Amino acid sequence: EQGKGSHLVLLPLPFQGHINPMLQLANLLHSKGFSITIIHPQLNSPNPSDYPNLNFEIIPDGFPQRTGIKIIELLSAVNTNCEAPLRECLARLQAANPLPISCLITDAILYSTQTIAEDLGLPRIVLRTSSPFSFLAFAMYSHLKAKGYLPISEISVVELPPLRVKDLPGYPNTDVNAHSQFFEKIVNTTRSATAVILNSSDHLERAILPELHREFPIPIFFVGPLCKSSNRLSENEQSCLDWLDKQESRSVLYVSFGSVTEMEEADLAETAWGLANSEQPFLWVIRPGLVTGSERTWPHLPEGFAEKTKGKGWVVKWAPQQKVLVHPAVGGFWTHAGWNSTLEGICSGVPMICWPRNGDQTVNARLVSCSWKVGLQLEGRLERGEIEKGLRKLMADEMRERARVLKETAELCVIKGGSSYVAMNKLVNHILSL
Ligand SMILES: O=c1ccn([C@@H]2O[C@H](COP(=O)(O)OP(=O)(O)O)[C@@H](O)[C@H]2O)c(=O)[nH]1
Repeated sequence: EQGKGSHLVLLPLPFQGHINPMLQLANLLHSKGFSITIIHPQLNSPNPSDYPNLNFEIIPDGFPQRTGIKIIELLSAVNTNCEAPLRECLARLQAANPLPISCLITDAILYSTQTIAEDLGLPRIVLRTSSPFSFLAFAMYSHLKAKGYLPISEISVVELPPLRVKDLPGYPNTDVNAHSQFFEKIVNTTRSATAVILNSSDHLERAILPELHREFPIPIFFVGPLCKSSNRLSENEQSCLDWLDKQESRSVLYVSFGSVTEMEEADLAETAWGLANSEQPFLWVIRPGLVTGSERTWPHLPEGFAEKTKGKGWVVKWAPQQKVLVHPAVGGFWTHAGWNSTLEGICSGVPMICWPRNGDQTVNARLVSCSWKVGLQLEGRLERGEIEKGLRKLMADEMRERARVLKETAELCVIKGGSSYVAMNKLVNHILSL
């Protein structure tokens, strides 16, 4: 097997939407014959028992922490508090097995791994877990400031169709200058690696593919969708599947806003009443930590909601999302348009309604609704009226046919001969050549 005898160390950023593709990549590479060490902070640490073919080294992260505000601060804090323990753990790993790490594969957001890799003389490959389209925005961010797109709504960003100003990637309560600093750091430490892995396919990116290559001085591998590649479900996850088994085919709206976005009580109430008033069956994930600054207890739902929706809805703290999405009862997906959830909806043929919040979410949601046209976007603060219109519109009536095509195209790119199967074999060769 091609990689046997080659030790790769993969470094995810410690949140689920980053851990998940890094470890899909990990399992894929292990199946190509590599030995895989994951190094991870204790923060949101994955379960080793779900990845029995991977070796796990857990490091102290020196920290709770809010994930929906002050995002540049949090992400700089993750880099900083983990850096010294990472350095010492990598050095101990080399010393403790002089019998050698071939490569470091690092989340693009962990820009601290560049200095670490240079000091250890190790080659780096950067994994970008956001949408490849969003990279184009990050790369030309100061140019978008130049042309007066930023700061600040529906004006077409002509350089980046179909994006509007309001779709450009950003973080709450954050100035253009802070955005330019941060994005330029991630862009630079991606461009300084030996290669960049993108979690998408040649076909999904066809409209921008030439442009993408030109924004990187280094080779690019389109190995996704990586989700197309556990050992025990929690109580909340297993109830998801048992409840769906009772529901009519394609009748369920699955609702989940990822692992890190946040809401206040009032937005959650509008969600809830919009959901209830739409009268659609729904599986709603309200993760611990979604709702901030409230004084009420999980699931923070308005009084009367459970009563009005008994029989129609199921509320949980976590869902086995990928199994939920291929489940025959699931007919739509209200997402925040995180890239993993976008891909997972595409791979499952499930039309989506998008309420993006920050980062590439706003890019992805516009792509879902305008470019791939496999779903719709809620524009805006959530308001129950507009939400119910969106949910009834999603679950009624074509979009499904385009979603079916996209799904089939994703199946074909990952099998033998597919562009992503090819691209992963070139990646393996790039790794072996280092
Ligand atoms: O109840 C949930 C919610 C999310 N996810 C997974 O968490 C990840 C979230 O990544 P995404 O890019 O969608 O958003 P992020 O969480 O990074 O904002 C995806 O792989 C989802 O399948 C899950 O397994 N269960």
